Formats: sequence, structure tokens, C-alpha cells
Amino acid sequence: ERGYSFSLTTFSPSGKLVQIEYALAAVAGGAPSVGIKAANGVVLATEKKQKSILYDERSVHKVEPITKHIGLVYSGMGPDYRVLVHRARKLAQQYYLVYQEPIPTAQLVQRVASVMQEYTQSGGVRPFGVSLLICGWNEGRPYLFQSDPSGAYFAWKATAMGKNYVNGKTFLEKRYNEDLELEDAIHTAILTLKESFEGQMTEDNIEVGICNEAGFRRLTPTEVKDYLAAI
Amino acid sequence: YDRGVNTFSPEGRLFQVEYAIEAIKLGSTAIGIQTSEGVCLAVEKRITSPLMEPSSIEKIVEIDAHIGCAMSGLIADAKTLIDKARVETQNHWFTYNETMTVESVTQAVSNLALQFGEEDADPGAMSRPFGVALLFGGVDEKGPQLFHMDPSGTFVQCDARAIGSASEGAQSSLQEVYHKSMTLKEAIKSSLIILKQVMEEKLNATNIELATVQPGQNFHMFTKEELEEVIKDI
Amino acid sequence: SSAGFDRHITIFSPEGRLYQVEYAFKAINQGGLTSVAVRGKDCAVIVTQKKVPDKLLDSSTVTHLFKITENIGCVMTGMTADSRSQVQRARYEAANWKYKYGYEIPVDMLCKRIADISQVYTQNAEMRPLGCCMILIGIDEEQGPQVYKCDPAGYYCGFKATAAGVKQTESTSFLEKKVKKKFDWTFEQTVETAITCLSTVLSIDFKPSEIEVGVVTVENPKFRILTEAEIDAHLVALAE
Amino acid sequence: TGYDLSASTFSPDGRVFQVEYAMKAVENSSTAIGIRCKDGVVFGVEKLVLSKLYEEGSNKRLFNVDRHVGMAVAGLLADARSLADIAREEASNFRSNFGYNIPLKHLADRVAMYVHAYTLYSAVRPFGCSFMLGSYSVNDGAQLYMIDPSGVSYGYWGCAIGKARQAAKTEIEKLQMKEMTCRDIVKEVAKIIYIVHDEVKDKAFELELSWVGELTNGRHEIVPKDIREEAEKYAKESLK
Amino acid sequence: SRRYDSRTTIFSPEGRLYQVEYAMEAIGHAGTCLGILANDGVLLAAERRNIHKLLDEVFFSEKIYKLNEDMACSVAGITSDANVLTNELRLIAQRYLLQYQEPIPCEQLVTALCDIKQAYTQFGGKRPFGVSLLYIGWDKHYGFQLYQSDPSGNYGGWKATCIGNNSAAAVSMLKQDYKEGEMTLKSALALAIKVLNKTMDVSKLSAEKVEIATLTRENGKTVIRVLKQKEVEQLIKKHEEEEAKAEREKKEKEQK
Amino acid sequence: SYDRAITVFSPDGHLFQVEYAQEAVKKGSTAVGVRGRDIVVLGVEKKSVAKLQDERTVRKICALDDNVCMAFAGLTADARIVINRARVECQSHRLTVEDPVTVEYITRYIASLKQRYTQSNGRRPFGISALIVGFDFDGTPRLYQTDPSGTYHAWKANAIGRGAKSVREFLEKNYTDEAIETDDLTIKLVIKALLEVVQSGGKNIELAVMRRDQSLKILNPEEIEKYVAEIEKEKEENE
Amino acid sequence: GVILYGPPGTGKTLLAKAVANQTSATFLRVVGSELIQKYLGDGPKLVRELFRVAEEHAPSIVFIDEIDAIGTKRYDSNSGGEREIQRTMLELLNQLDGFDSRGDVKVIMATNRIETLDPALIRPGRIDRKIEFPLPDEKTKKRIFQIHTSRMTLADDVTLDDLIMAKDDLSGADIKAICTEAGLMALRERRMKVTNEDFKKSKENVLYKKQEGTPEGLYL
Amino acid sequence: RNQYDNDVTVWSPQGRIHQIEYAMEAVKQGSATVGLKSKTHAVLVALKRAQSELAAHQKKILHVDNHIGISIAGLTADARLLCNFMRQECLDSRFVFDRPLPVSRLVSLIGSKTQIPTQRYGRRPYGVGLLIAGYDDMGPHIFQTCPSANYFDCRAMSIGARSQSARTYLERHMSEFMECNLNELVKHGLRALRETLPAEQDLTTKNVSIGIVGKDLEFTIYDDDDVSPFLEGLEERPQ
Ligand SMILES: Nc1ncnc2c1ncn2[C@@H]1O[C@H](COP(=O)(O)OP(=O)(O)O)[C@@H](O)[C@H]1O
Repeated sequence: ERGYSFSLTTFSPSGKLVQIEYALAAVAGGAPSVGIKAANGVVLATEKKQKSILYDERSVHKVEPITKHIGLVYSGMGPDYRVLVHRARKLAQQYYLVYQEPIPTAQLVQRVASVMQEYTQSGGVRPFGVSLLICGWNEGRPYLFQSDPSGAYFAWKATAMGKNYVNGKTFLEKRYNEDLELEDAIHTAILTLKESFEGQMTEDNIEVGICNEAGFRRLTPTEVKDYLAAI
Repeated sequence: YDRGVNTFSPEGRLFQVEYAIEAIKLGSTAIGIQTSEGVCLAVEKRITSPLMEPSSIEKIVEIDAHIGCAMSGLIADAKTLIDKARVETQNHWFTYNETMTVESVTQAVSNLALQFGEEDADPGAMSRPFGVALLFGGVDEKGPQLFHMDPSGTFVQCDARAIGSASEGAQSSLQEVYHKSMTLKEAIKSSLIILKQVMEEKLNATNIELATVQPGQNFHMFTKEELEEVIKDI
Repeated sequence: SSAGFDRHITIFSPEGRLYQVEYAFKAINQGGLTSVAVRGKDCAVIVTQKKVPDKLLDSSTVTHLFKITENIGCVMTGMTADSRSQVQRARYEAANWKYKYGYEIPVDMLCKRIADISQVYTQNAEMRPLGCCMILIGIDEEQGPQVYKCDPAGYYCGFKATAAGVKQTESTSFLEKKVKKKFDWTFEQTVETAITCLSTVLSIDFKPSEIEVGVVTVENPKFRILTEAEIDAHLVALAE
Repeated sequence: TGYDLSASTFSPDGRVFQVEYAMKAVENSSTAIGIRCKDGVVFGVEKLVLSKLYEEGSNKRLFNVDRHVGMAVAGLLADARSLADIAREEASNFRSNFGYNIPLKHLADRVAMYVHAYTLYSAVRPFGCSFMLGSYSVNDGAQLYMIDPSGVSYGYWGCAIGKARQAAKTEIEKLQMKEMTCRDIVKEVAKIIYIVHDEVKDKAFELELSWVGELTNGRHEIVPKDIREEAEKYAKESLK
Repeated sequence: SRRYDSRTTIFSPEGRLYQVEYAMEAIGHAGTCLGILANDGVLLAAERRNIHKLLDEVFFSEKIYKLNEDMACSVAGITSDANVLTNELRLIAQRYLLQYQEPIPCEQLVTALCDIKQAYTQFGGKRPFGVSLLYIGWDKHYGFQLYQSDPSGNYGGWKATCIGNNSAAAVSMLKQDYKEGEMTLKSALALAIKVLNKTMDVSKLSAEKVEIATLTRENGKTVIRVLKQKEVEQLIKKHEEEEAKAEREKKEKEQK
Repeated sequence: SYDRAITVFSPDGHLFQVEYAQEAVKKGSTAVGVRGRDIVVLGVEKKSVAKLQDERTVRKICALDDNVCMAFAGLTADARIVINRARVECQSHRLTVEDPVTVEYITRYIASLKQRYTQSNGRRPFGISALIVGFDFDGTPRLYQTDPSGTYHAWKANAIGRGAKSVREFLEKNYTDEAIETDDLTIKLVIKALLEVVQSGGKNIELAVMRRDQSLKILNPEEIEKYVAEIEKEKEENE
Repeated sequence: GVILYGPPGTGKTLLAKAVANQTSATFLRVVGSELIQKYLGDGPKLVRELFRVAEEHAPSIVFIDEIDAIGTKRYDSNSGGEREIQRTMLELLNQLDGFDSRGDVKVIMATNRIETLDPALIRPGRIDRKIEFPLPDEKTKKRIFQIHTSRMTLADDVTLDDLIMAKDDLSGADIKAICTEAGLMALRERRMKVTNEDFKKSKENVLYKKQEGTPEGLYL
Repeated sequence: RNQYDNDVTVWSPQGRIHQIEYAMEAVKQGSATVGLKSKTHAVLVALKRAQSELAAHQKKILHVDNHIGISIAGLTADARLLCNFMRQECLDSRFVFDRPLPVSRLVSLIGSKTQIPTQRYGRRPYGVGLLIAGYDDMGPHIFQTCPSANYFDCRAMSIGARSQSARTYLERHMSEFMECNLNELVKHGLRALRETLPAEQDLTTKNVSIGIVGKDLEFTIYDDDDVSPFLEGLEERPQ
């Protein structure tokens, strides 16, 4: 082994962390994603574009669950995503072992944010390059949070991430409003993913995971197939 | 531009221990003379201001009851070496019921003189060599012995050595006035004669301190008001 | 468009890209070999050419067709030493899974463990990112044959038929047109397509002594390495 | 410029320049030749003196890992000794914790991974050694493997490592090593060494040979000094 | 190895620390917070850096962090790097409460967190904690206290503070417009609204970009309150009328 | 762990990082200190009152024990750590041999700690230079000065901070025997020495005295203003 | 050679303009910001042509203002124009005294800093008169204020002694910055000649201009 | 701008480590020692040097065990470290197996010891060079160690500054080394050593030391008292 143990994320003379902005620029060149929390549950949508028809779409997944009621999608680099998914799963299992209650989504967001912060600060390692989007229906009210590679977190009613996200943000501010239902939230999420997608939009391309008060459910290709028609 | 602490020179000697050799002559001078009836030491205090109390500055620090020392360089670095030498002398007395030879305590204090490391372990090991040269004088079992230690860890026996800023001038003035058959009062007078022209200030009974180790007298005497007996002769 | 140490250690560029994995990909096609995996209805086949430029070299220890477990096979591309280190790591992880969880480790979980191992190499800035490739084949009950490909950057994904090495682009361009008409993909069809892919990419019409073919199937799940007699039979059956 | 400092830094061309400089340091040594036969493995090392700097047998390059495993080195010395004690430790551990003798393939693989574990990080430097590993057993035949400082191990019917390597592999290719026994291949090895060595620039050459085989009933030992070693006289008879 | 080191320990050729000042410049923008006390009750005023319309706001928390029964803290600078410090000081307070079975005084908690912040600049080779936060609290020995902090571990007690955006004018107006020992908890809120009107460039600020949290003292309760948006609006309006009242002195006088 | 050399010898001979850290001391506030035959008087300067900041949390004079006082210079962040370590060492010495801590002993401890911080790897040197004033439990009082290099020296009149050379040159010929003959003359001498800097009077001086064998008493600024008033009144006659 | 050094704003060049009216021969002023060239080669050529013109004319005096911008150090030696500056100063070092030193040419050099200078310039034979410029605390500050307020009005209510009584950290560039701006409030308000509060708020704003945002709450 | 030659980890485009060559330049700056052997004896004669006029001469030969005796050229602290390693290994061998250690496995142990610092990061090569004489079970041996950890089983060789004259003398007077007694062998050693010196001064019985091991002779070191029987009977320098 070597054991560097020196932090290579230092302050710029202008007064900022340059590596955090570089990781955010890495996030901004990632896959597009959208997340909408509308009055009964949270809907997360993204884009799976393969470079060839020889890939297997159902092998890897992007709407990866954590518990029976918490879901996660991402925008950024794929290899730096399974690691924090596994860490969040292990941390939620530790919480369930200690307190004997399903983990509220907010505490999961703070602890994965603290994990990202200590990866930024500690020695010899680069920061993460993935922005998260964590959804869940705990204690009645749905919750939708986003954590950036800086290690912070916010809370959004409806947000977008990845490539071409400022126009998606204006779309979510204009077309959507405070009160929707679940199904028309799925409709407008499919529309705002279709504002930057390819010519075709099938269930092999888009992947949508919804949440509600009956638990987190990743949609089958059949449900996205009949949802994508005439929408 | 910047290299590690263990780096050899292109001509081959070293790149940090020679810098510790270069830091020797930024300190005060110190003269030790070995004679067949005793070992005499002398040093320059190098006062700066009249407000500073002159008795606080010490260079002659005793290690064992029969062994003296004299410094040249950075006193705070050599405090650790002198404390370690005290620990080794007491440990050898405790484990063998006899006093250390001055060669053995010089070897014990020179073993750890070159032990700096960056890849090394422990609770903060030395990261730079000590920048001091030490003179040791004693009467162990073969009689009067004087030793000199430099930051490369090399220790040798010297009959009459002077270290510090004007080490080469005091050595070249020590060449002519020395012989094997002399006495202690003559040695003190000759060392004070050498130290007369070396110092940039005027000599009195407060700018220097000297110490003599003999087979008869256990520790070293000649504090203040005993220096005035030989100062007025000079 | 660097930032001082952008070339050397694994850090983010101002453009967002991290350059050490992109320089490590050239280690895959530096070696000069090409390997094609083709999965059909009830079989998965691996074809890799081998180079023996000197007669004194043993021809039975050149082969990159490594065996991970008795039903899970693999092939490599790139530097040979990192490939063998990944081979030993994959064998150790398969044995550890078989000791821990009681049943046989699936192919996708082994690929996930390999990708998770390789991700820490590009996460930290003190190790070389280990530029070699990974192709695994196996059979999984109620899933049929499975073929997976891992990456030095830690990106694993499923496949239907894929190739790695130096000639990936032309082989995939031919293979897309081959797979676009979904015909009867039997055993003989799969070995014929896998051989003719390299035969049309390289245009060499190779002798049977320089081609290694590994097979796994549903009729028997054991990994088999084809000897020269069956390669002789398949090559004379290919020539009409 | 700056890519060639540490081993954990990939070049723009995808190479690792530290192991290339290690190979450059390897090829400055003297030639070591190993020939596999149908009944054993013969080594041969062209030791170089300067004026004396030695006795008869000094700066030995024929090591001895185990009873049946022979090791001949060529490269920067004192790393050959480190790898020799490493391979000795692997052989002793295998004997202690598995009962029977260590096979040559497993030992060569283990030492190859130990060599490869140094060309990954920036703290340590790659080795400057490229040795040979030959053995003979009744149940496994006679085997010979060669390991480079990059960490690649291949079997060989005959190979040469050192400065005059490209001028020595052709002379190995002249003979047919699959059929001869040990008693003529020792004089063939001596003839190859005498041909490949230049006396204008050095003029201070001296052979040393070795033996594993059924003639030494599965044990490694040096050819019996003044008895035999008249193959130098035979090679002087083949001066033209 | 060694050439890749970023050297976050050595001084500069003028002899002053060279990495802590960049963290202080990072604190020097991106945020605005202040605190006021001269009598019973001590207030914290903070500004929302992100006022985007798609935020839920249901998080029921802000830069104002509750950490004890009798304290509050407001952070400035990197929001990601302040959760670690708040959790650490909460752990320190709870360890004191476990040990001595009394609530922690303000001085000991502030000095403990400042020693923890100083330990990164002293050694370790890591980047310093780019967070400067501000504490309010109540104590048995000295009553209501307000404490400032720096990334270098320096700290100090205060009565009117400065931690956020461009506020040298705010420091000057806090010097000029402050009273000594006469600040009941209705004029200090108006003073905070008057200051935060001038620090922020948004003229006629609403109850979306301002957060007011007061620490008062009941009969042994130490009520920490976060003021809702229903009263902040008319608290702003009571100062909005004051500008029109103050402009009438130059209107009814210029008549001859 | 961060085992890496920070303090490295320069090519021209002198150490670099310690003489880098002397400028932190030299950019700090001034602090002077004298001793007499019955009383000792130490006084900091440049209090820098801001009219809205609490003055009890900005102090520069601390009590390591009942007989030891210390005033630092430079940055306070290292100073607080050194103060706490000195207090811990003093109480640990009192749990040993029952006599209270001698003033020289705590200076030797502080200098040894500073040296071991400069010598070892992966550690920045301290940026303070303390002034340790006290009377031991056998008679005569004394004051010492430390350094980031770790070279303690006993003095009779010292000054540190931005402007130490001017106060030292002023005290080069002012320390007579009649100036230390009484108690009020020593405080007047301290005020006259601190008047060479600051130059406001009675608002930037925080002088503290130890009376005799008694705990420290920080002077209330009313009698400090009285001392400044009589010092100004005694400097009116020139012809 | 005479070299003038000091704190940034003390007397540097100013004094150099005041000596260029009692002089008899012609005075040539060049600036170190001008002494870079984007074309590789016009650097040392301009230095050579500067001294050639000055030598043939008269017993002239050449004043290289801000010479510390170029000849600071040579240890970098990295490729680009940052080492070309080292090449364009070596000609100046050779043309100052390298072969057959020119008669009747007197050089004068103004710097801001000392320690970041090349020691081959610092050695004698090229510059000898090392001149130090300290900041006067109050005594000449009365005379600086006397000079700067001489060609303007002054009322009885405004007196300048108390504005500098507690402050001992100003400079002669700031005093002129005080006096130019204190006349600017009176013109912008169309008020009377000088008020005392004109000087009060001029001192506060010039302090804002001199010391604005230095992060020193921790006193080193 | 030099590059590749600041650490042992970095190789060169020519394929060598320059730090090892710098350690060789370090080891060729010490004084010249000569070690040689017969069929029944092993003698190493070393030349001491004076650092000053009145300072004593630094000794070179120092005993390791009852039969191993080493010389030195180069540094001194690393010399004491390596010599302590030889002493500890000889003690462990005599404690466990109750037999003398052979010199060949001893120098193999020291080669494996010295090869570890020249492969890791931040560890310098050992700047010493040893001439090891020993009488084990099968013949006397004289061995030479290098900072590259390439030990050579020499038969008669010299090390240090200006050792080429000694090497040429040992080459031209090689063959009659085993048939002679100890008295002629020692005179051969001093004749080899005196070619190092310039032709003005000689071996003045205060800058030379002779160490002998043998079949029945304990390893004895003679310096300035028993040397004088060997200096007599020596021919003058041909000049
Ligand atoms: N003693 C003084 N008398 C009059 N004016 C002064 C004095 N000192 C400084 N100044 C003013 O300060 C300004 C700065 O001068 P100088 O230091 O040479 O320029 P710079 O700061 O650009 O190098 C000058 O314009 C001058 O008018």
C-alpha cells in the first residue's frame, strides 16, 4: 500500500473549491433526469440510451431501490453510483437494526451527504461525480431531495438534472404547478424527458420509478409502454 | 527544486547533513583542552542586551557527575541529546553498578544523531538532523578524555578542539601554543588568551563561563568570582 | 486544457472528464488481439485468436481462455499481467461467494464485484487503474445463457453479442447487421457467426491452430475449451 | 514530459514507461540460455569477470529455489537474490501447508504476481530482473518458464535472456530440442554460448551450466566440475 | 507521491498563513447573517441564498440550527461543511451533559469546537474547515451571549456582529445606530429589519429572503423560537412605513 | 497519518520555517513586562476597542497557576492550545511533588514542547512568543521569554510584538534602581513604555500586576487613567 | 547607481520627479511595465537602444521606474515568456557593467521590494547608494498637509491636527488622496469652502480605500 | 531540469538508478583499505586518516565476532547500524545453533537487509562499504560489500579513495599469496597499501591498523602498539 493521506481538494485564490465545480461540470454532462413530487407520491424519470442494439437493457438498472419505500435515481457517472447505493443500503440497514423502524428519507439524505462530504475532505481521493435524487413516502407526506457532489442537499417540489437542465427547470416551473396528481405528474415527466430525447421513446429508452403510500415500485416495461403511447 | 530529506548529492556526499554542518558556525565558540591532569572547557555566552540576565544562558551542561559538555549551535535541539545522555548514563549505572566511559556515552548520543526519516514510523520521529556540535570531557577509567561530536554522527578524540563561528581561527591559534606536557592553569590561561581575540566584545567575568573536570574534584568548579582570579592575569 | 496534475493522477478536468481511464483504455488495444463473444438461444461462445511468433514458445500456455469456475468462463484483452491478476481475483471471489452464501455465484454478481473492485482504483489517486478487459460467460437457471463485459473504468453492462480488443468498431458494425435479422440462433449458427466475424474483420482465413473457442451451453453447464479436432470440423463445415 | 516518473501514471500512448525502463536495465546484462529437452532442462549462464573480482563460483547466477526447481537469472543483481528468497518462501510454504512438492506452473504464477504487485503503485519501483524456472518431474514432465519484469510468464522449449538474445534465439532455432537427451544438449548449449559471445569487447567470459532431469533423478545440481565441462573444448573445436 | 502535495501547512514569504485566508474569502461572500443582544432576548437574522420557487420549504430548518436546550447556531459559507461542525458541537454538548449532569456553558463549547477547527490548520495536511458560524445562547454565569468564530479557530464575544456578504456599511451602521442596555425585544427586531434592508440589494424585501429566530427566557424554559412568516411581514411593514415617515421631515420644512 | 517533513534545512545554513514564524510574532500586538523587588508588572497594548464587542473574551493575560502569569503575541489560536497544555502540566506537577510549579520549569516545558513541534514531521511550528512572569515560593520574582525556536531566556525588562525594538531601545536606558525602588514607579514605567506605541492613553492598555505573594489583579481602567494622568502631569516641565 | 526602496507609496518615484527639475542634463524616464515585449527579440534591443541614445547625447540620467517587475529572480527557468524576462534582464546586467563601462551616464532605479531581487544587481559596481524611505509619523505630515492644502481655502472650523493625532499608519499618497477628495465634497454639494466634517469623512473613506478587506481577525 | 535522479524509485531512460551510483561515489571517498588471504589466514590492513593536526585518527577495523572482522569505508552512523546487525546475527547464531556463523550466509543476510531500502520510497541506500574477513569451517574468506548490495567473493582486493594502485599491485603479486606465511603476507599487505599514498610520506605507525583472523588465531586488531613489529623489515619506497 501507499497511504497518501493528503487532501488534494484545496481552496482557490478566488475563494472556492475548484474540484467541486469540476465535479458539477461532470454532472452537467451526464444523463438527463427529472423528479416530480405531486401531492400523493414522487415520480422519478431518466433516459437510457444505448450505443447499439446489441446491449441488454434489462441487465443494468438506474432506478435502484433502497428500502421498501425509498427510491433513488442519479445523473453523472455510473461507476461512482453503485458505491453510494451500496453505502446507503448498508446505512439504512444499520438504522433499521438500531431503531426498529423504516428509515425516514431525510436522515438517509443527510447521511449520504455526510459520506460525500468526507470523501471530498479526506486524503488522496477525488470527489464524487454524481448528483442524486432521493424519493420516498414516509409518514404520509412525500419527500424528494437532491444531493450534489459538494456534499450538501436541497429539497425540491420538482427538479431536473443532467444535460439541458435549465430549460427543463423552466419547463417544470411553467407547465407544472403546486398541485397535481400522480398520473399527470408521470405525463409531464415523460413530456419533459421528451423535450430532449431522441426521435423514438419506448420503454427500452426511458425508465420511470414511482413512489406512493403502498411502497416504492419500479415500473414494468408494459406500464411504461402504454403510458408512452399518446403522451 | 525540492527533494527529500534522504537525498545524495551528484558529487556524492549528502544534501541535508552538510547543511547541518553549515549551520554550526552560526553559533558561539567553544574550546576544550585535554591535559594529563584534567579536561578544561570554555565557551562564549554572546550576550545581546544589558536587560537580559546573563546567568540564564548556559552552554556547559553536566550529564553525569564526572562528565561535562559544551554546545555550539541551536541549544534547544541539543537539550534532547543531553537529556538522552543523562538517561543512558543512569541506565548503565543501574544495570552494571559502574560509571559510563565517555566514549560509550558519546557513542550512545551519536547513534541517534542520524535517524531522520519521512517514510519511518513512531510517534513523530525526527524529521531533520540536529544542528549542534558537542564537546564532552571526563575522567572515566583511562583518565582525562575529550571527545567532539558533529551532526554527521562522527565522533573522534581531540586533544584541544575549538568549535563554532571562529573554529578555524581558534584552531590555527591553538596549533602553536600546545604541548602534551603542560598543566591545568597553563591550559586555562592559554585558552583565555585564545578567546581574547576571538570575541567581538570585551571580556569580563560575565561574558564567559568555564569548567574543569579533574580526577580529584568530582564536578566542575570555576563559577563567577572564581573567574576573576584568571581574568585579571589576562 | 489541463490543471497541472490532470495528466498524471485521477482527478477531474475543467471540462469534467477524468483522463487516466481514457489513457488506460489504450492499454486494451495496445496488446493487438481481438476477442468476440456471441450468445444464442442455448449457448454462449468465445472466439479469440492467438499469436505464436516463435517456434520455441509453448503453444499450450499462450491461450487467454481462462477458467474462473466450472460453469463460469472468461476471456481477456490488454495487458496479460493485469488480466491474470483479475483472473486470480475473480477465482478468489467466486470461491468466497460459494463458501459464504451456499449456492453458486451468478455471472452478473461476479461482474459487479469485479467492477466494484476496479472502481476504487479510479477513485483514489495512488494506484494504476489496471488497464485490462473482462468478458464472462455462464448459464443461469430460468435466465439461459448470460454474457457480461466489465471495464477498467468500472462500467459493467449486459450484452447479447459483443467484442473487445482492437477491432471493436468494425466487428460491432458487422455484428449489428448480423443480429438485426433475428433468425434461429442455434449452436452451429453461433459458432459460424463467431468464426465468420473475425474471418470478415481480419480477412486472413486463419488456420485452426491459431484460434481458441470456448463454449458454455444448457445441455451441459460445464466450461469446455475446444480442441483442434472440433475446430477442424467446424472450419471444414464453414467452407462450403 | 513527466509521464515516466511513477509507475502509477499512464502515458498518452497507454504505455507504462517504468517497466520499459526496467526492461532497458534488463537487457544490459549477460546472456542466460535455457533449453528444454525430452528428458530434462539445461541452463547456461555466461558469467563475466573484469580482472578477477571473483573466485571460481563467485557472483553466481544459478540459484536453487527447491530440490527440483532451478533458477537462472539475468539482469540487475541483488533483486535476483530477493526474488530467489521470495520463491524459496513460496516453495517452503506450499510444502508445509499442502504436503507435496510445489508445481512449476503454480510457483511461476505466484512469483509473477509478486513481480506484478510492484508495477501498480508509486511507492515501490519495478524489478530489474528476468529469470528462468526449470524443473523435471515424472508425473509432469520437464517444464521451463520465463518471467519478465512486467510480470508475464510463458513456457518455452528454449529461450535466452540478456544482451545477445536476438543473436541467440536463432541458434536455439537451428537445433531440434524435442528429441535430444541431456548429454549432447549440454555441448550444444556451450557451442551456442561460445558463438553468441563477443571476445573483442569483453574477453573475460566464463561458462556455468546446470541440470534437472532423470540423469540427476529429479534434482537440481551443477554439472560435475572438472568431470565433464569439456564442452568448452568441443566449442573451441567448433570455433569456425 | 511528493510532487503532488498541495502544501497546506507552510507559511508565506511575508510570514502570514496562506490557506486560511482563502477560506475566509470564501466566507466573505455567499451568505448574510447577524445577531443582536443588549438585554433579555437575543435575536438571529439570516438571509436565504437560494429563493428558487420549486423549494418545498417544509424542511422546518434553515441556517439557524438548534443544538441544545439553551443555544442556537447560524452558519455561513459552505453549507455542506457545516453539518459536520454542528453534529460535532452537539456531541460535545451532550458529552458535557453526560459528564457533569448540567447544561454546558457557552465558553466551553465554543472553545472546544474552536480547538477542533484549529487542529486541522495546525497539522494533518488536510484542507481547513471552510465554515464560520455564529452562536447565541444563555448561561448561568453571564446570561445571554453572542459568539463569533473564524476558520482559523479564533473566536470572540460580541453584541453586534458581521459574518456574511458585503457589510462594512452594516458594521458602520451597527456602530452608529446602537444603544447600550436599552434594547427591549421590539426595537432590536426593527433594528435588524432596518439593517437587512440595507445589506441586501433587493429593495423592499419580503418575508421570503429573511429569517428571524429569537432566544428568550421563560420561567426556567429558555424558549428558542423561529418566527413564522405571518408576523415577519408586518414587522417589515413597520419599518417600511418608517422611511415614508422619515422623508416627511424634508417635505414639511422646505416651505420658505 | 501525515508523516512528511515540513521543517527542512536551507542551502545557506539557517533554518527556514522558524524564521518564517518569527514574522507572525512580529505582526502581533505589543506586550511589555518588567519585574521589581516586590512587584512585577506586565502590560499588553493595542486593545482595539470596537464599542460593540465584549472585552472579557479578548484577553491576552492568563493565569497558569496562582503564581504564574503569561502574555503571548502573534496569533491566539496556537496560544490557547499552549496555555491549556501548560495548565495540564502544572496540575500534573502538583499531583507529583507537592511544591507549586516554579516559573523556570513551565518555561522549560513550553520551550521543549515548541522544539518538539518544530523537529517532528507533519507539524507546523507554533506562531507565538510567550512572556512568563511570576514569583516562586522562595522569594525573588522573575520573568522569562520563549520563542518559536524554543530558546527561553530570563530577562529583567522585555517587549514583544509589532514595535518591540522601539520599546527595547527605550528601556535600554530607563531601568534605573530608583525606578524599581517602589511599586507605583514600576507601573508608571510600564505605562510610559507602552505610550511609545498606541499613543491614545488609558484605552489601549490592559496592564496587570501581581502585588507581591498574591494572585493577579487586572487593573481597572479608572486607576489606569489616573496613572496616565499623573504620567502626563510629570512630563510638563522641560525648561 | 542609486536604488530607492520603501513601503508602497512613501516617496519612491515622486522624489525622482522633484530631482528632475534641479538637474542640468536631460532626464529619461522608462517604466518596467514597458520593458516586456510580445515579440521574442525586441526586449534586449530596446534596452540597448535606450542606453545608446542616452550615452551619445550629454551627461544624461536614466531613470528605470519599477525595475523590480523584471529582475526579481531566476530560479524558475520554465518555458515561455516567464524565462524570456530573465533573458531580457541579462542584457541589462551586461550593459550596466560588463565591458568598457560608459562614461558620464548616471543611473537611478526605483523599486517597491528588496528581497525578491537578483543579487547580481545588488552587488556594487552597478548600484551603490541603497536608499531607505520610511513613513513619517506626524512631524512632516503637518508639512505634507501644509503643502497639499496651500493652494486652496481653509476655514477656522477645520483643523488637521486631530485627524492625524491618533493615527500613525498613513502615507504621503493617502494624504494627497485625502486632500483631493476633501475638496470634492465641497464642490459636489455646492457648499462653503472647507468644513471640519469634510476632513472627518475624507479620512474614513480613504481608510476604506486603503484598508478594505484584509482577513486579519487573527492577529499574527 | 535534471530529472530522474532524486529518488530510488525513478528509473532512467538509459536504465540505471543514479542514487546507487551516488552511493558508490560516497563509498569511494573514504580511506583505502586492503583485504587479502592465504590458505590459512585472512588479513585486512586499513589506513587511518587525520581530520586535524592534533585530533586522533579514526579507526577502521572493528570486530564483529570471534572470527568475523569487518573493515569500513564511507559513512559512520550507517556503519555502526550495519555492524550492530552483524553482531546481533552472530549472537543469535551462537545462541540457537551453538556454532560459528559462516561468512557467506552472513553476507547474504546483509545483502537482503540492504536491498530493502533501495526499492521503497524515501529510503536512502546505505553509504558504507565493508571488507569482511572470516575463518569458517572451509577456508578463510575475504569478502567485499557494495552499496548496490552486490557482494563479491573476492580473493585480494582494496576499497576506498585511490585504490587502483593497490588493485594493480595485488594483481601483479597474486599467485604467491597462499604458499607464504603470515609475516610475509602482512608485508605484502602494507606494500599494497603504501601505493595509495603519495611518494612523500610513509606509513608512520599511527595511521595504519592490521586485523588478522586464522585457523587457530583469534581475530586480533593491532594499532600503534603491535604494529611496529610489522613495519620493521620493510623496503623503502621506489621513487
Ligand atoms: N513627502 C511628500 N510630499 C509631497 N507629496 C508626497 C510626499 N510623499 C508622497 N507624496 C505623494 O505620494 C505619491 C506617491 O509617490 P511615489 O511613492 O513616488 O509613487 P508610487 O507610490 O506610485 O511609487 C506622489 O504622487 C506624491 O505626490
